Amino acid sequence: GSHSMRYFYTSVSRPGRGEPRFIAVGYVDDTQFVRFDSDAASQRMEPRAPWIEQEGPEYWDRNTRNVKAQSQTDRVDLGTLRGYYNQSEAGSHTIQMMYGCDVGSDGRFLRGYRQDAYDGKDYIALKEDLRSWTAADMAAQTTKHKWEAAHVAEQWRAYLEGTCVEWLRRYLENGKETLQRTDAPKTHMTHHAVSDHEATLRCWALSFYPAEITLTWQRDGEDQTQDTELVETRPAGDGTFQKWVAVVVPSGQEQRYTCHVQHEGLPKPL
Amino acid sequence: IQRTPKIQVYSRHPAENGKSNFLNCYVSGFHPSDIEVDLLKNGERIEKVEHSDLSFSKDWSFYLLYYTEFTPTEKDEYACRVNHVTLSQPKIVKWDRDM
Repeated sequence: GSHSMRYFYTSVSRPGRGEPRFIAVGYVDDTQFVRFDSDAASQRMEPRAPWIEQEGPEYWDRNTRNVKAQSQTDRVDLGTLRGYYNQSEAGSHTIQMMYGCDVGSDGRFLRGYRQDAYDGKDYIALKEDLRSWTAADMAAQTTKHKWEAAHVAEQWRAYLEGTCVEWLRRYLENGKETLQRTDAPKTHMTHHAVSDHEATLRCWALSFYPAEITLTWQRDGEDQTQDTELVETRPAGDGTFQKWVAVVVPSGQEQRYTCHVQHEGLPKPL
Repeated sequence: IQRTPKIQVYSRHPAENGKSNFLNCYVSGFHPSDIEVDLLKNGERIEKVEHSDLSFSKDWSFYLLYYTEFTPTEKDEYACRVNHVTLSQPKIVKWDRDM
């Protein structure tokens, strides 16, 4: 298991009047720690986590300047790409970019990445090696050459492999108290009858951090899948996650079905 | 591309009547991002409802979380009303306590 630093950026064009909307949101694992959104009055990168508040005004000035210049770049690019895909300017289109790095547990770098997408589909991505690009189409092939000529990948290799790692390493020190604390889930079963002969066993896992969980049902030692219902992990809304899986079961037979819960916060039991 | 929002209304902690808790509307899997989500008590809108910051999962789909504080009872009904481009008539998904 290891840790991640990740930035999420969305640019939506507003054809009516005005500049497109820019929202940047940065994450250290499952924890948002910052946001910038351009309609927000402050025009400022705001702290979204207790531990990032300790950074002084230089942080916040170098950071507010980069996301504002970014928004200025994808404004120029929302136009360029609409040229590429020959689209009417009366349209609203989006641009999204994910970049970030995964350090392992000993602080050393594992993988870094930066990929974007026009209108919900992959456009250009840096490949695993941080030296080459993946155009998904001929528009993005235009950008790849352009980028290939400007040796930009040298610039991303640098930030992913180094800067990213150095700031992530750091946030996990200032942040230890919560960024390194796993919260094992609070599990409890619920039995909701229906008619006589059927009932539903819903197995809950609640309050866990991080969100990677695996919830499963077994009948008599073997994994039960037919007749089970599972929900997507969902923000409880206080930093922890929730999840549940159920199975329909014959009344009287509830003892045959154990639920098995696997999470990084508890050495997997029953 | 477009894709339809998936919705789950739930509370943050086990619902107990008369206790304050939080009502959550989880919207995800959509694209475009433009979406109107409103939490309804007995059919009417709760204003003073907040959402999180717009991020996207691995497939560039956006997700969002909307929440208010509510105190369950047996008499009031609670739900989420989501409207987005991919839907002909907005989906309303009523908060059932057991999910």
